[PDB]
Amino acid sequence: MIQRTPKIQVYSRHPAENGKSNFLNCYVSGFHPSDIEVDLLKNGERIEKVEHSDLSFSKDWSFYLLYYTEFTPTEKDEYACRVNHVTLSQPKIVKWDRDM
Amino acid sequence: RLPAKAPLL
Amino acid sequence: GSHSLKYFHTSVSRPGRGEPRFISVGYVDDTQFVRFDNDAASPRMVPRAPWMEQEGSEYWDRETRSARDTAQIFRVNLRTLRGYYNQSEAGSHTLQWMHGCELGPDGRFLRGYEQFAYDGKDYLTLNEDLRSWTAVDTAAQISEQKSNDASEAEHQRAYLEDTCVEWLHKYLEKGKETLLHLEPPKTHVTHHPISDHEATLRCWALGFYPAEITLTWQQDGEGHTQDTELVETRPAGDGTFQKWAAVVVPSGEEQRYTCHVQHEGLPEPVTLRW
Repeated sequence: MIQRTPKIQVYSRHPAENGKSNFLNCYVSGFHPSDIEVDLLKNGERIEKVEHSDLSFSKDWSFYLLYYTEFTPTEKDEYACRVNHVTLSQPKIVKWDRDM
Repeated sequence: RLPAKAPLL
Repeated sequence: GSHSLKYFHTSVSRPGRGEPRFISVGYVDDTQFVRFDNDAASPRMVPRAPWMEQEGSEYWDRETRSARDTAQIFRVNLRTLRGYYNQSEAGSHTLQWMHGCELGPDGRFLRGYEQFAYDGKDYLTLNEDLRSWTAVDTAAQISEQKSNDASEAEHQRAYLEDTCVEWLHKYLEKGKETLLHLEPPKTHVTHHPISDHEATLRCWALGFYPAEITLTWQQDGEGHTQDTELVETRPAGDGTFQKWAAVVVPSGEEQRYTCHVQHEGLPEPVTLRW
């Protein structure tokens, strides 16, 4: 059996500015097996209305998914993602950087 | 469209 | 330009919770247009692109029956491979199937592919001639002999060379207003000083389709730069893609650095500075 650790990118659909609606994306890719736990966090708190794309995979058979939700970025608010996979020793947190 | 019949392994 | 019709099938056995989970998705180029998920009472094939919502019940009933039959076959295949490798029923395993056809610039058949994977590794591969298979071990050689018994390579070659090509033409016509539309990237450079002596220049490419793109930083108009941070191309969520490239430059010399963007939607490469 072959397993692969997931690659994670957190970003917005559009260039973020305060007070303007947007979409917060968590892109997970390159992982195997398909079972994966992805969460989106607002100040460490789990966001409820989160949707994701249909399961697909690349030529190397590693899967990828897009988790997303609608949000409005502000100055005080921190946004991150929690990713848990069988390959990880612990859940991985990736904060959202609006410059990335 | 999908293939009509999937192969058997 | 070339176009492709691709399907991706994933089957995952569930040790103590019933039948395996089965998911199938179809792509035209970089656009997903259908999905099937067997995690329902009577699962069905549904549209995932707006231009697919014009299909009548004849199409969706047929694709639903085909997808349901594939899920049953893969459940059988998962049981067979478990016996090949003498694996316990208490363990979860994954069977993957990918196939597709590509058209040439003239719109005719260019090539086709079909591939199986078990637990994340190649298992059985349809060779480039579409007339023979490649097995990874003695277990897959049994699958190969079974495939030979059924003339499976001929049946799949007929699908890839005829059925796949005919229906890709149908999909390209139905979704022509978006599938045949190149979207150029909207580009700009951001500046992030790291210290008094250095700063980061990040070259952005936003909202482009298809996903193939090249971002390169050039110094003094001379080829390549040494230390470029490149992120994998990522979906924006609206059908278009994103990417950026960053380089650390001495403060005051930022005018020496130029970002070059190559993309099918650009008649000529785009050059930008901060």
